[PDB]
Amino acid sequence: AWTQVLLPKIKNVVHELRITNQV
Amino acid sequence: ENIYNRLGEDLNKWQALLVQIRKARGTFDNAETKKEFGPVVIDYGKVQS
Repeated sequence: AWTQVLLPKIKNVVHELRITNQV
Repeated sequence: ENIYNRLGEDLNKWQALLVQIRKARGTFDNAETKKEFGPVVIDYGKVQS
């Protein structure tokens, strides 16, 4: 059930794109 | 031109202020948009870009 949920409570993972010293 | 004349032929040409400028990138160029302090919030929103 967890696997098909990936594809059962799942935490939402989030990550960002930023820029620094122009990179 | 004033800077170039003032620091004519430094360590090589400047080599010094080009180091402290990167530190002067502080208070700046960060994900933070407004500096808080106590109940006074100073927001540098219009200038950040």
